[PDB]
Amino acid sequence: DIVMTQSPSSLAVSAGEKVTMNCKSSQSLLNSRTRKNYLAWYQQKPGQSPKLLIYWASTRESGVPDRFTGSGSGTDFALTISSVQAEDLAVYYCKQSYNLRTFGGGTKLEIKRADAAPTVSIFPPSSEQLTSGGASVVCFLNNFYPKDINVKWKIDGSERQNGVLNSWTDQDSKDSTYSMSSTLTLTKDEYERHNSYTCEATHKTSTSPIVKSFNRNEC
Amino acid sequence: EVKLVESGGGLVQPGGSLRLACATSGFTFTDYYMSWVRQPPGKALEWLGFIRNKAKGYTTEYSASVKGRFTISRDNSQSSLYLQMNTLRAEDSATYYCARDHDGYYERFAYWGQGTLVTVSAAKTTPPSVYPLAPSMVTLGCLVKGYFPEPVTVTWNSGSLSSGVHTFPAVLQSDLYTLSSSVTVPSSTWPSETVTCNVAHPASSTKVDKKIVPR
Repeated sequence: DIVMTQSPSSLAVSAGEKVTMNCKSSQSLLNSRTRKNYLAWYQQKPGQSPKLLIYWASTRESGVPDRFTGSGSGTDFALTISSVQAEDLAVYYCKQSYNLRTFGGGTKLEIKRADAAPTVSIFPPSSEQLTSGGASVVCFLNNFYPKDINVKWKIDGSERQNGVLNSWTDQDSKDSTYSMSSTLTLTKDEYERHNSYTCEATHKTSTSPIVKSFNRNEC
Repeated sequence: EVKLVESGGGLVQPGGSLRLACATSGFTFTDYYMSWVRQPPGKALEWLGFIRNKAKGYTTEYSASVKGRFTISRDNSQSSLYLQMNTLRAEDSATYYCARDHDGYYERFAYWGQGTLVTVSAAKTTPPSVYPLAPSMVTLGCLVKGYFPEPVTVTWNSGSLSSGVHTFPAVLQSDLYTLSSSVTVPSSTWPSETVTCNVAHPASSTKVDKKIVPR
């Protein structure tokens, strides 16, 4: 089959700036009968189906913003977004339909913005889960940037490094921030061992951690 | 309105076959080629194959990756498309999409369904336990713990509370998924108004509601 390669595989770009991404084919995509290149660009926003942006290498589909331009011919192609907007967060795919079909591997567009510290909220295990026998302590870190963050759990003064799982939302298509859940899973036995639970976020905007806590005895 | 709806997915054990269907409407099905594409979780789109239109005698082609193992057919009487998948493996887990297609000249005739998730696993179906997370703005949540397979659909107030919601990607541990969903509302909203999370898990035919109450 025809092989398609895209570069770069990801990039971070700030709003208003230009992004170009490139696509190569293993063989010419130029149809000699119609004098079009059978190369298209698709945009796939997180959790959504892919949508056509550009066909015949350079023709925009109806309604596509004209910040999106494609060019190229034969075995080299490019898609440019002249001034990136927050809502352009997506994976962009090239696709040949000259002979069978092949997608490139995608270019994931992440939006760069200013560093932003999170809003932290903590939730002890609910009484309902405690009746079932288990105990998950949940911390939310809302609306921050960049994605990687130093989140720590402290239990009566000691760091708890096992049993923690972290998950992130897709970047917000409006403000380009992340949010993240931190879930500490404990047996009830071990939960009831200790008293002070703290979720601590150390973010690059400050050497002082952002802390939220509760005391079990106070519940 | 052109519409394409995939079905037949969900959880299947490794080793056998599965046949996905795609119901189409809103266009003359026999005039169009039809493709299937899949996307493993966190991976690129992968074209699987197509079946051509009536002018081209409904002939088929397949990607090199699945040729000889997956086949495609269509029921022109029901305007429906099928993907037969054989000798399934865990790594055939993906979202499978149906797409209206044509000659390359007519790329712009493309239209895609929303897809269906196929999970190839030996793990068994388990509904979630849903637990409230009660505390200018205030943040509430719902812990959705111990279910399989994906997906679940989490809503707040039946879907009528959608802004300020973060429903996190689920994490698999010991053959079970867990996720939480947060919602941040004005303090004027809650607790004066009710806030309820609703969690649907189609695999287990379960739909559960949990009101968030102070405590």
